[PDB]
Amino acid sequence: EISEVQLVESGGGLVQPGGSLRLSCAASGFNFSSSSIHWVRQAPGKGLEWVASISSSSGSTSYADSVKGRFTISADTSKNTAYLQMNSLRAEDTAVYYCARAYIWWYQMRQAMDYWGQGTLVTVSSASTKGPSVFPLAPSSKSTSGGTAALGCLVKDYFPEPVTVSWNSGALTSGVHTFPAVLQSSGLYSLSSVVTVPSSSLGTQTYICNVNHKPSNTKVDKKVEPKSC
Amino acid sequence: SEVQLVESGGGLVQPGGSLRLSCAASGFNLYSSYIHWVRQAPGKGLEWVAYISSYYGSTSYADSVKGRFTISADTSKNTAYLQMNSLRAEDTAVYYCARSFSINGSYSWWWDQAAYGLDYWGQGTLVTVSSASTKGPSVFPLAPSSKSTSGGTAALGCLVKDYFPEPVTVSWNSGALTSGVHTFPAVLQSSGLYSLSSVVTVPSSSLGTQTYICNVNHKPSNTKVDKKVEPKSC
Amino acid sequence: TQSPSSLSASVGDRVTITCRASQSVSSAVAWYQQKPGKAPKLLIYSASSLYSGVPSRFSGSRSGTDFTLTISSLQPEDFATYYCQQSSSSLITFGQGTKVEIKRTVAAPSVFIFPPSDSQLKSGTASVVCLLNNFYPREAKVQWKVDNALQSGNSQESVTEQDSKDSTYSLSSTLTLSKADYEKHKVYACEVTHQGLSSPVTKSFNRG
Amino acid sequence: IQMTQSPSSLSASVGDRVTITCRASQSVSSAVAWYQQKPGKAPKLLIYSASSLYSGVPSRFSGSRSGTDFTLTISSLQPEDFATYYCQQGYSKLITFGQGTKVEIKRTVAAPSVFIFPPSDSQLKSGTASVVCLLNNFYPREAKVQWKVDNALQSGNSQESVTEQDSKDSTYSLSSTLTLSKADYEKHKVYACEVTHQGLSSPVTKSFNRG
Amino acid sequence: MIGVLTLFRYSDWQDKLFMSLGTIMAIAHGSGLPLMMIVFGEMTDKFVDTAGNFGKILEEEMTRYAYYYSGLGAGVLVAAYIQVSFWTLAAGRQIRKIRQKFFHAILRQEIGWFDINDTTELNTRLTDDISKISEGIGDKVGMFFQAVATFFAGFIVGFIRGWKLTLVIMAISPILGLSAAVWAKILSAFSDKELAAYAKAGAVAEEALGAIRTVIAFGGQNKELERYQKHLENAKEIGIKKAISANISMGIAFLLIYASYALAFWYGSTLVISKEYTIGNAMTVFFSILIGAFSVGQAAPCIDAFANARGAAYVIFDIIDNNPKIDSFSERGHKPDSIKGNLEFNDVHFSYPSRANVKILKGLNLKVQSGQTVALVGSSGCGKSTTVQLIQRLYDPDEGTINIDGQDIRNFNVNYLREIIGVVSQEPVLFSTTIAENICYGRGNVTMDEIKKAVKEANAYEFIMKLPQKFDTLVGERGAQLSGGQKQRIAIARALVRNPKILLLDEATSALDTESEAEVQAALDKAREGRTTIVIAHRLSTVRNADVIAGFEDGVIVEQGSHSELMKKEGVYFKLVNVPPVSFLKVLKLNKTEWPYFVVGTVCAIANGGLQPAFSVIFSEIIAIFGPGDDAVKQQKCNIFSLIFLFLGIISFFTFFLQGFTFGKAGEILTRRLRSMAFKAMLRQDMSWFDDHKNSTGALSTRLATDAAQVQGATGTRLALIAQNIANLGTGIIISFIYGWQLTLLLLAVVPIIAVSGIVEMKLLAGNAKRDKKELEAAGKIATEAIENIRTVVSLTQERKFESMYVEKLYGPYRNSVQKAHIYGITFSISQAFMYFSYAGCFRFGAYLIVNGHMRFRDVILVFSAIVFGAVALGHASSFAPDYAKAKLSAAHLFMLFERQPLIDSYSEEGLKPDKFEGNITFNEVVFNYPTRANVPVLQGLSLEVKKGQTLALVGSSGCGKSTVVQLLERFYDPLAGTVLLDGQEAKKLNVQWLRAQLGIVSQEPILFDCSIAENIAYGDNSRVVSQDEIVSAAKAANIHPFIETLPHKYETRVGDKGTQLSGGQKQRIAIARALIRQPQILLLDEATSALDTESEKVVQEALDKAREGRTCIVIAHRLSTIQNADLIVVFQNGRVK
Ligand SMILES: CC(C)CCC[C@@H](C)[C@H]1CC[C@H]2[C@@H]3CC=C4C[C@@H](O)CC[C@]4(C)[C@H]3CC[C@]12C
Repeated sequence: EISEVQLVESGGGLVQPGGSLRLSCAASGFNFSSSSIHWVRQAPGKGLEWVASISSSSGSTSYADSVKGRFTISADTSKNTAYLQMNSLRAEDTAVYYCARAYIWWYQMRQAMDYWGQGTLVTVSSASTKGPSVFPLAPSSKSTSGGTAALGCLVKDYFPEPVTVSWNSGALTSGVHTFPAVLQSSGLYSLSSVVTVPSSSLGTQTYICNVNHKPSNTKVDKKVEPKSC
Repeated sequence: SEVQLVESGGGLVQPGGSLRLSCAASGFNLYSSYIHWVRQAPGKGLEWVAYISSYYGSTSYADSVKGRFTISADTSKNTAYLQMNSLRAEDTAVYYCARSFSINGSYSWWWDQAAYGLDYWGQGTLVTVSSASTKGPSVFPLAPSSKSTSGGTAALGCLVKDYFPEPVTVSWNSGALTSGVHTFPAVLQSSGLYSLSSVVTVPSSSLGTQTYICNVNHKPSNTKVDKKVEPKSC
Repeated sequence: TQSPSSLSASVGDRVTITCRASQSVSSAVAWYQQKPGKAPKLLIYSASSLYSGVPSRFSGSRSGTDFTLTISSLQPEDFATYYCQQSSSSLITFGQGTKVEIKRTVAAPSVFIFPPSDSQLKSGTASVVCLLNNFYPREAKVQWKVDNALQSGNSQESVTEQDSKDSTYSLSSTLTLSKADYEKHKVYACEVTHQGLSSPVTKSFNRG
Repeated sequence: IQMTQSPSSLSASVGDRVTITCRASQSVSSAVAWYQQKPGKAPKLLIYSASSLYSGVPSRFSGSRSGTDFTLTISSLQPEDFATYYCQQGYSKLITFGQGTKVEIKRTVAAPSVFIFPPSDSQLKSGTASVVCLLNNFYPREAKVQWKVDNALQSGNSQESVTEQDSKDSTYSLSSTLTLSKADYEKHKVYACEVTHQGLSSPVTKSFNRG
Repeated sequence: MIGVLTLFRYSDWQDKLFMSLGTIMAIAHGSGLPLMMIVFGEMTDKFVDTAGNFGKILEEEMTRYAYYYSGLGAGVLVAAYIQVSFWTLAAGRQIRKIRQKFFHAILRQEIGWFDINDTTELNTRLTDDISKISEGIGDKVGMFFQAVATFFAGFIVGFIRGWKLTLVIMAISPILGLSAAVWAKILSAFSDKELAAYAKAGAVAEEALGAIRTVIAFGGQNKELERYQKHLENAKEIGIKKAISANISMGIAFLLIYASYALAFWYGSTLVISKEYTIGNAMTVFFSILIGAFSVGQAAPCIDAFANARGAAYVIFDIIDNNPKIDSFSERGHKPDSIKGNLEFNDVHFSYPSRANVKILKGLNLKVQSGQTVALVGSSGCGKSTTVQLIQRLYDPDEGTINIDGQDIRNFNVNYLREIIGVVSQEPVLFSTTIAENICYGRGNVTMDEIKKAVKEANAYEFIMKLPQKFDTLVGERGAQLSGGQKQRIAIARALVRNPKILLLDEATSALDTESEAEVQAALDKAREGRTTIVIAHRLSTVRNADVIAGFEDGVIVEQGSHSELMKKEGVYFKLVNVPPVSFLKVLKLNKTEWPYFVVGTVCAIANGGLQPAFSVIFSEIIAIFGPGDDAVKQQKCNIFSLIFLFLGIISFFTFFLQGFTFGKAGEILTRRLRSMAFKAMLRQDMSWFDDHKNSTGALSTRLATDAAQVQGATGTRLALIAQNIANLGTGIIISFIYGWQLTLLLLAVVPIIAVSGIVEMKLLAGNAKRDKKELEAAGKIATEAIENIRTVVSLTQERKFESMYVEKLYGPYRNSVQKAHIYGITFSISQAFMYFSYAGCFRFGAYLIVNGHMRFRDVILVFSAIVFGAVALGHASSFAPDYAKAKLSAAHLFMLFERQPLIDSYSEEGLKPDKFEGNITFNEVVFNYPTRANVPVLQGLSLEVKKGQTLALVGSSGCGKSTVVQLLERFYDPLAGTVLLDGQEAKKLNVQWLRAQLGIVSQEPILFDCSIAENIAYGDNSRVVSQDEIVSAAKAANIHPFIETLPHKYETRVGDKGTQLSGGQKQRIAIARALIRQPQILLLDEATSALDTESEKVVQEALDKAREGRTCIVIAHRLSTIQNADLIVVFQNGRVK
C-alpha cells in the first residue's frame, strides 16, 4: 500500500432472489486506525451510489438511505479484513462494489477515497444456468451486392457471462462488432455479432461464427450463409 | 588472531626513578590467563618478577623488588601496566611481558598457577640504570703493531671508549669492509660509561700498499667519526 | 446531481465540466475519471489541490458551491467518463458526469435488416433486427412500423461503443415475436431517422 | 624454591645423545619446563611438566623423570639447535628461572693466535693506557690470561671481552685490556699479556718496550 | 494514594469476572490447610493408638486418609491455578489499558508539562510505576485473600474440635501474628533498606559530579571527596542504631514465638493427660491456628505491595485524568477552506512556565502580507526559537494575540493549526527512521511520485542516492550515521510534502555551505506563491531576498521596511551588516578487613539453620513421651519441654540478634568503602570519558548509589544464605538419612517441587525474566524516541502515528504476560498441590514402613518434618535474597571503573615541575577534532603564542574554537595534529597537577556547589588553607564586594546548585576569585563578564591590569569596550589562523 494497493479480491459470488453473502474488503498494507473503509454501489447505466462509511478507530458508521437498516458494516482491525454482510438481496442491489481506503489523519482531504477498488460484482438475476444456442442472422439475398452484405449470428438464451465468440474459428475478428450484453425480459442477456463484407465472396466462401461458453460446458458452432429461400 | 604482547615505556632513567612498563596484549582479553613480567639478566639468565591474574584479583611481586612494583591489568582498554619505583642498581636486565598457559584456551583457574608452561611471549624495550648522560665517543685506532711479522699475520683494530648509550657501530673503510672484523660486546667503562673493541687479521703483504680506516657511529651522540690506521712509524 | 455538459465535438476548445452540489456544503469534493468497467482515480482533492501521478492538464477551482474540471484545446487524446463526489457531511453523495470522446464529426449510417432464420422459428420465436452501422453521434432513432402502426413495446435496441479510431457507432434494434404473433404478419418496415441522414431511410421486407 | 643446572656449557657434538640434568627444589613434583631461547630474543616453549611436548616443535627432545631428576636428551641436533636452554620452576606462589645453559658445536683444538697492543702515542696524551691483548681463533674457549708489569704481579685492571661462537667454524676470540694511569704508564716499561691454553703447550708471552 | 475502588476502575466486565472468580477460589485455596490438619489429627491419633497397642487395619485406614489428602491436593491444584491465573490476567488487561491510556495522555498533555518533567524520570515512570501497579493489582491480592481465608478456617476449625484450647491459643494468636509479620518484613525490607538518608551525600555525589569541569579545573578533587565522607559518616551515625533496632526486633520476635510454643505446649499437655482431648485432637487445634496466624503474618510484604501500588497509581491516574487546556486531540474550534498567510503578532506576552522570570516578549507589533517573506534576525543565540514555538501553539502568549486571517490562534483547532504550517528546525531534528519514512512523517500519506518531486524540489538527490538502498539504510540516533548537510537539508522536503500555507525557518541553512545555499535558496524563495515564509536568518546572504526586516531588541521589535529606504534609518541589521567477569573470590577479597564479622556472623548462621532439625528431634520425643500409662511422670517431661522451648527462645534471641547485626555492619562497612573508592577513582579521569553516554551524570550516580549497595549484598549475604541452607537441609538430610533413609529418599525426590511456590509468589519471572526486560525495551524504544525529541512530534502533529506504533509494539508484552500467567499458575499450583500429595504418599509409604518393622512413628514424624520443612525453609530463605548474580555485574562494573589508567592521570606526581612559569604558551601548528564526534573539525590549522604580560582577544562566530582551545591547555585532551608546549617547554613531560596551578580560568557560565561561601570561593586552592582575609580581598578585587555587603549571612550562607541561589549578574564576578586564589598566570575570561551592567563591569579591568602585570592574559569576549587593549591579534577565518 505504501507503493502499491493491497486490497485483495473479496467475497466473490453470485446471488439469486434466494441468496446472501458475507462480503469483505480484504485490505492490507496499512493500519486500519489510519483509514476508514468505504463502499459504493455502481448499478449498470447509472452514476455512483455510496452505501456505507465505517471508521474503525471510533467504531462509527454514517449510513445511507438505500441499504439503510438492512445492512451492517463491522471492521476487524485485528485480522485486517473488514466485513459487510450482503443480506436482504433484492434485484436493485446488483452493482460493482468499489471498496477502498480513506486516510483519516490528514484534514485537507475531507472526502477520503484516497484509493479505489476494482470491485467484485454482485450479480442478482433469476432462473439462470441454461446452456446457450446459436441463431443465424442470415443475410438476405437483397443485401447490397458488391457493397456491404452484412452477416452474423445471434446467441440466444445464454447465461452467465462471459461468452467468447470468435469468427472463422478465431481466424478473423475484423469488422466483428461485439454489442453490449443487453438484458432480456427473463433475466437472460443478448449480445449480437455483425460482420462487414462485400457480397462477392459469400458465393464462393462459407463463414462459420464460433461460440465458446465455458460457464456451461458448451462450445457451439454454425455456418453463416446468404439466405436462399 | 595470534598472541601478541607489545611493549611501550621505560628504558632511560637514573637509579631512583619510576618506569611504566606497558604491555598491550592483542589477540585476547587479559582476564583469561596469567600475565607475568620476566627478566633477562645481562647475559646471565631469566627470572620471574611478578604476575597479576585479573579474574581473581591476585598479584605477586619478586622478593628483590617488593614494594616498588605495582602491576595493574587495564582490562577495559586491554593493557597490562607495570609501575616501577626507584629502579636501583641491578635492574639493567631486559624486562619482557610473558603470558602463561591455558589448559583449554577460554580460561585459566587459580589452581595450577602457570605450571603448564610459558607458551607465549613478546619483545620488550631495553632498560638501564646509570647516571651516564649522552656523551660523545673517543676513538683510538689500535694500529697493527710495528712488530708485525714480515710475511705473516698482523692484528689491526680500534677501540671506542667513554660513550653512553649504545650503539657505537664500528666499521672499516666506511662499511665496505666487514670480513673478519670482530666487534666485541659493548664493554662498560669504570665510571659507568661504555666502550668496545674491534679486531681483525691481515696478511703482511699490503701493510705498505693499502691503508685502512676505522669509523665509529654513536647515534645517541650523533657522531659518525672517521680515523685512519697505520703501523707505528718510529 | 451536477449539470452534465457532455461534450465530444470539434477540436480546439477548452471543455470545462461543471458540478453542482446536492446541498450547500464547503469545498469538499472529488473528481474521478472512469473507463466504464474499471476502478476510478482521483485528480483533485479539497476541490482545489492536485493529486499524485496525474498528468497536469487537469485543473479546477471553486466559486461558491460550483466546481469545475478543465481540459483545454481538445486533443487527439480525449476519451473517458467522469464522476463527482461531494462530501463534508456524514452523507457523501456522487455525480453522474459526462462521456467525453472525439472524432467522426459527421457520419452517415447504413441500414441493414435480417430475417430470423427458420432455425429460430422451430422453437417458436423470432428476432428481426434493424441494424444501423457506421453512424454518429450516439444519438440516433430506430422505430418499427409493422402493418402500418406505430409499433412500440416490441423494440429492444442495442448501442455499442463509439469507435476507437473513426468515431462510428454500432446499433442493433431488435423486433422480436413469438409463434403466436410472428405467424400472422407479412411485411415489417423499419424507419431510421438520423441527423447525418438528410432523409429518413427505411428498410422493409416480406415473409416470402 | 630454586633451580640448579648440573651441565653448564654443553660443548659436545652434532649427532649424539646430549643431555641436560637440572636438579629442582624440594617439592617441585614434576612441575618443570624446558625452554629453548635463541640469542637476542625471548625463549620458546618445548616441554612442560617434564613430559608433554609443545606443538609445532621437532619431536627429537626426549624427557625423563626419575624421582627428583628431570632429564633432557636430544640426539639429532640439526643446524637450528645449539642455543640456550632454561629450566624454570613455578610453584607455591613463587617462580624462578634457571641459570640457563648453552649447547655448543664441537670442534678440534686450534692454536690461539696471540697479540699485544699498547696505546698508540695518541692515547698517552690524555694520561691513560689501555693495552688490549688479543687471543683469536682458539678452540676450545677455556684459557687463562694474565698480565705482568715490569716483571711483577699485575692484577685488578683487566676486562676480557669474548665473542660468541661463529656459525662457520665455532671459533673463539678474546680481548683482554690492562688499563693504567699516567704516573704508572710513564714509570713502567714492560707490560706482558701471557696466555695458557690447550692449543699453546707452553704459555707464550708477547713482550714490548715502552715507546 | 487513591483508595481501593479507583485503582480498579480500568476493569472491563470480563475483568470483574476474572477478579471475582479468582477471589472465590482464593478463599477456597485458603481453607485447604485446616482440612489437611483435620485429617492429620485423625491420622496422628490412629498412629499413636495403633502402634501403642503394639493391625494392617492401620494401613487400610491410612489408605482412606491418603485419599482425603490427595483429593484435597487436587482441589488446591485447581483452585491455586484459577487464583493466580485469573488475577494475573485481570492485571494484564487493566495494566495494558492503563499503559495505552497513559501514553495517550502523556502525548495529549502539554509541552510546558515537559518544562516541568525530565524524560529520564518519565521513562522510569512509564516502565517502573506501571510494573508497581501490576504488582499491586496483579496477584498480591489473591494471596492476601487466601491468607485471611486460612486464618478464619483455622479459627473455625479449632472451635469445632475443641474450644478451651482454641481460646487459650486464639489468645496468644496476636503474638505469633505480629512475630511472623516482623520476621517476614525483615527478609524483604533488607533488599531495599533505603528511604532518603543517603541523599544527604548523594546531593554532592551528583551535583558536583555533573559540574566536573570546575572540579577538574582547580585541583579540587579532595574538597569533593572529603565532604562526601563527612556525609557518609553522618549517615552511618543513624544507620547504626537502626540496624540495632531491626535485629533486636527479630530477636524479640523469635523470643515470643518460642514463649508461645512453650505456653501452648504446657497447657495442651495438661488437657491431654486428664484425657480430655488427645494427641491428634490437640495438634489439630494448635496447628490449624498457628499456621493461620503465621500465614497472616507473612503477608505483611503483600500488604506493603498493595500500598506501593495505590501510591503509584495515584500519580499515574492523575497524569491521565488531566485535561490540559490546549488540547491536541480536541475538535474544539473552526477550520476554514481558504487561508492566506497574513500573520500578525500584537502585544503578545509569553512568560515561561518553568522560568517565568526571564521575559523575552514584552509587547510586539509584527505584520505580514500574503505570500511575501520577512526577516527575523538578531545576535547569536538571542531566543528566537520562541517565535518558532509560539505559533504552532506549543506554548501560549498569555496576554496577546496571534492573528491569522482575522481570527485568534486559539479558536482554531490545534490538530488543524499545526497542519497548515511547517518549519525547518535549527539543529536537524531527525526521527530514528529511514529517509522515506523520515519524510512520510510529514503527512503520513505521501507516495513515490511526490516523494521524488519534493526530494528533488530542493536538490536532495546525490548525497542520498550515493549510499545504496537509500530508503532502507537507516539514519542515526540523534544524528549519528549522517552528516551535517546530508541530514539537515531533508528538513525542507518533509515539511514541504505537507503542502503548507505557511512555512517557517529557524536558520535552516546555518551549516549549509555556499553552493549548498545556491542550490537550496531557490526552493527557499521559489516556495512562496501566495503563502508566507517566516525567516530566521544567520548570514547576510539572502536576508536581502525580502521586503521586510524585523529586528530583535530587548524583547521588543524595532526595525521594519525595505532595504534601500532603511539604509538611512540606522536600525539593528544596520549594525549586523558592519564487561569482563570477576569471580566470587575477587568480590570476597574486596573486603578482608572483616574476617571477625564474617566469622561470628557465619557461625551464628550455622546456629540458626539448625533450629529446624531441633524442632524435628524435639517433637520426635514428644510423640514418644505421650504414650499409654504412667500419667504421673508424663506431666514431668512435658514441663521439661515447656522449659526447653523457653531456653531456645532466649538462645535464638541472641543468635538472631548477632547474625543480623553482624552482617548488617559488615555490609555497611563494605558499602562505605566502595562508595568512596568509586568516587575517588571517578574524579581521577580525563574529560575524554565524562562526555559520553555510557557515563552520564545520572548513570554514574546510579552506579554510586545502587551498585555499592548491591555488591554489599552479594558479598556475604550469600555467605549466610549458604551457611543456613547447608545447616538446615544439610543437617536435616543427614539426620533423616541416619534414622530412616527409604522415606528420606522419597522426600528428596520432592524437595525441588516444594521449594518453588515460595520463590514463585515473589519471582514470577523464571523463563521470562530477561524476556520481560527485552520485549518491554523493544516495545518502549518508540516511547523513548517520541518522548525525548517531542517539540517536533508535537510540532508536525505526527503523534498519532507514534501512538499506534506504541500500541502495536505493546501487543508483544501482552502475549508475553498471557503465557507468563498460564505457565506460572501451573508451576505454583503443582508445587502447592504436591505439598498435600507429599503428606499423602509420604505417610502411606510411612505406614507401610512402620508395619514392616523398618521404622517407628516417632521417626516417620521426625523425617517427614525435618525434610519437608527444611524444604519450605529453603523456599522462604532463597526467595528473600538480593540477586547475587545481578550484583556480580555491579562487581564487574565497579572493578573496570577502578582500574582504568587515564593518560591524563591527575592523581600522579610523575612529571617536571618548573618554578617560574613565564606567562607564555607556544602553540606550533595545533589541530584537534572531537574524539566521539570524531569528524567535525572545530580546529583545522592554527598557531599562536602569547608573551609574558601581554593581552589578546578572539572574536567570531558561535563557538569557532574560542573555548575548544581551552580544553587543550587545561589538558583535558591531548591534541592529535599539533604539539602543545607552554613557556617554550613541552607539556606532556610536565606534571599535570602543577600544570593546573599556574593556569587561571573563569567561565561564561560560572557555577557553584551546594555549600556555604567560606569554602565555595576558597576552592581555587586545595593543598593549602585559604585564609579569611584572602577571601574578602578577592571579593573587593573581583568587584563583588561592591555588592557582597548586602547578604544578612555575610560569608556563611548555604547556596544552592550550580547557579541557583544567585543571579545572572552576580556569578559573572564570583568565579573571578575562585581562580584568583592561586594567583595564576594565564587569565581566560571567556565572556566571564557579560551580564554585568556597564556600571559595574569596566572596573574589573582596573584591578586586573595593576595586578595582571607579572602574568599573561588570553581573552574570549564579545565586549568591544575591552577588546581594544590587545597586544597581539589573531582572527578566525574558517577555523584557521590567517
Ligand atoms: C510420589 C508418589 C507416587 C509416591 C509413591 C508412593 C506410593 C504411591 C507407593 C509407595 C509405597 C507403595 C506401596 C508399597 C507396598 C504396598 C502394600 C502391598 O500390600 C502392595 C503394594 C503397595 C500397596 C504399594 C502401592 C504403591 C505405594 C503406596
